[PDB]
This record gives sequence, C-alpha cells and structure tokens, in this order.
Amino acid sequence: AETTPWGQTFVGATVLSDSQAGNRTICIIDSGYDRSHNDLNANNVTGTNNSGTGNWYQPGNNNAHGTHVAGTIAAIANNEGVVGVMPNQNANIHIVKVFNEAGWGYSSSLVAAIDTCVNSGGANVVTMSLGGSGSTTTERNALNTHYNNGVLLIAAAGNAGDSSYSYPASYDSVMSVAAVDSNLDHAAFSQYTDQVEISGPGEAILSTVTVGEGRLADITIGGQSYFSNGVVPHNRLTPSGTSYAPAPINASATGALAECTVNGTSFSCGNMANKICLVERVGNQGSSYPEINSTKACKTAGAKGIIVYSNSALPGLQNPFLVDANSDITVPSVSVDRATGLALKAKLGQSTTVSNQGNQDYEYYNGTSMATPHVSGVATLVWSYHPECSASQVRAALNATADDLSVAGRDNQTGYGMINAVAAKAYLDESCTGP
Ligand SMILES: [Ca+2]
Ligand SMILES: [Ca+2]
Ligand SMILES: [Ca+2]
Repeated sequence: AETTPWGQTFVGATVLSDSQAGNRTICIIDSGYDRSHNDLNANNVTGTNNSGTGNWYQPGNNNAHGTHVAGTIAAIANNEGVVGVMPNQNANIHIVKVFNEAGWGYSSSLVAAIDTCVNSGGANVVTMSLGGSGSTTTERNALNTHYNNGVLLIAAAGNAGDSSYSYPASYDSVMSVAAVDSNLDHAAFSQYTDQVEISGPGEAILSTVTVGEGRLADITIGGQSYFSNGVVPHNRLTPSGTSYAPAPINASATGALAECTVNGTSFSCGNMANKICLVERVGNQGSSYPEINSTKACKTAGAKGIIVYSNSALPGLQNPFLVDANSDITVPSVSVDRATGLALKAKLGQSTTVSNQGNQDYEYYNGTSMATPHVSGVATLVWSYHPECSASQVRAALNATADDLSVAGRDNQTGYGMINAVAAKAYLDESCTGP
C-alpha cells in the first residue's frame, strides 16, 4: 500500500505529470541520500562526494534529514511507502552531502557546495533545507551570480520562532520558504521576516528516512486503517539529566473506543480501563508544550491506548512534543487532525487498536526544512513544462500564483501564500511572464 501525504495533494503535484522532468536537474544540499531505500534507490540520482562527508549515497547513522527532504521531492511511485512531488523516476537529482551525523562536515563552504551542484551536477534548481544566522557580501554576491545565471535557489526560513533572518534564505537571490500545517495555519516555529516569500507543507510531514530509523503509527477499527488520514506517533520526551530526551512508546493496544469529554478546562474521562481513549487536545504548542495535559487525562483514567485529536484553534494535523516530566505516558498514544477525531467519535464503543511502531523506513517531521522541498519540488516540476523560461521567471510565476494565506496580501508569516503547482503551470502556459 502506498500513501500520498497531505502536502503532496495540497500543493497540487498529484494532478500534474513529471513526464518531462528529465529536462530539469534539482540538487539537494543536505545530509545525504539513502540510496538503499526502496522509495529512493531507482531514481535518476547522482552525487558528488566530498572528503569530509564520505559517500553522498550513505547518510550514516542518525543523519536522515536529507533523505526525508529527498523523499518529499521524489519518493518513488510503486505501491509502497509514499510518493514525492516527482515520483515517476524522470527528474534528475544531484546530491551534495554537507552534513554528517555530528554536523556540518563539508571540506568547503556553502558557496562551494552550490558551485558543485551547478558545475558537477548541472543543477537548474538548488534546494537548501538549512540555514545560519550570519551573512556576508561574498556569499550574497556569489548566490546572486548563480541566480542571474539562471539557477533557481530555494531555502528554509528557519524554525527559531522569531523574526531573525536565516541565510541563505534571507538573501534576495533565494526564495525564503515558510511552513504551514494541513489547515494552512502558520507553523508557530516558522520564522517570520520580510524575506519570507512563499509557504509549503511543514507540520507533520511524512516521508522517507534512513532505513530502520523511522517510526509510524496506526489506528484500526473494523479491520480498516486510518493510516492514510494521518496518524502521528507521539514524539514523547522524558527527563534526561539537565534536559529532555526521546522516550518513544512503541507498542500496540486494543480496546473499546471511549472519549474523554472536554468541558472548559476540565476532563470527564470516567473509567478508561481496558479502553482506547479519544480526547480533544487542550491548548496548543507554542510558548509551551501542553500535549501532556489531554494525554495524561486519558492515562490517569486508566486508558490502554490514547488518541489525541486537534482542537478548533489548530484543526490541522499536529506533531507536537509530548513533554512527559513524570514519565506517566507508558502506553501508546498518537495524534490525529480534527476531522479524523470527529470521525472517530462516530465509532465510539467499537474495538480499536492503536499502535506506534519503531524501526520503520518512514517518519513524520516538522520544519521549514520540510516545506522547502515541497516548494523546490514543485518549482522543478512546473519548470519542466517550460524549460525555456528563466529561474527568475519561474520564481515570479510561483509567487504570482500562490494562494494568499493569513492576512490579505504578502505577509511575513506566509509570504505570498501556499505554493500552487497547477496555477503556476497555467501561468507559464500563457508565457514566461504569464498572461
Ligand atoms: Ca513509494
Ligand atoms: Ca530571500
Ligand atoms: Ca497573506
């Protein structure tokens, strides 16, 4: 079975065809590409090794970021796993690995990595789900040169949750990408600046990760699965000395579905013993991490399994941190969007199985770094229909056809809005400058 993550559908990539993507080349500057992965092995992917990061096709351990990014761009269509923006093995992908498990390990600069993308990879699009706080004239000039030479540069705005500029995203020659969730709401962590240019799916993004390093969840009732609806295993964290460390609960639980009603700020769970506890999320991640509140409400009641669904404030699919100070949540708990939670209440009383599974080959990630590949992936796809147009023209098309979000007009949170592949393509169909 193959799933189409919400982001793929929202950007409109599923209705277009990448049959011509072979005339485009997108270079991913990141932590490598797990070429051994079933959903990535057979892509038209190449790479340029660097003395400091080993093989581009071997991310190593706990260095799956680049693989997740690559999966969003080109996870292969094959009835298993997921699908990326261009899943039919047409697009040319070049990999430049600048990150090792320990961190940046490239023998040279970011400018050098981009040079390699262009000179060695023949890249038309360079996607960078990375960022730093510093900026320089040499770098600004080098990237402006590549841009004017016809290379489209795209980067992540950052997840610091403030107005700071992250580079290269904040240079004028680069598209700064913001993150929004499945309800098109601005991601609380997404940095907001006057450089933010466009938005892409960046909360609860399912994609490929280094084989065996992922994690998934599922909800089954009447022999049917809610997996395709989006079920996120709780990113549980428990105390570990001077901080918190991941303490995932990977197990399965089965029992009659029962909901803990939320009245004001109080819970009416009753006796959840031997049952799967459905509960609406109280509060939302931002200045704090309240996931534990609704979650513990269920647990305290004796629930064997817990299903937390989004509230009306943030109805989209959330993948929040489950900060468990007392390490109380020792049962499998998951997160689903509001629509899914409301559909589940119709099944109350029925036998339900909730499960969190470790050692998987896919996983849900959050980040402007996840929104970025949606944008660069769509940019490459749309560009393949009109390779004659310049990078600046393609960039203009994406901006001119993005779906305005939040307050009317361009804003620092979402830029011009949610990228729209179909509209962008239609734009260039008229001419390289649109209608
Ligand atoms: Ca697949
Ligand atoms: Ca910029
Ligand atoms: Ca707006």
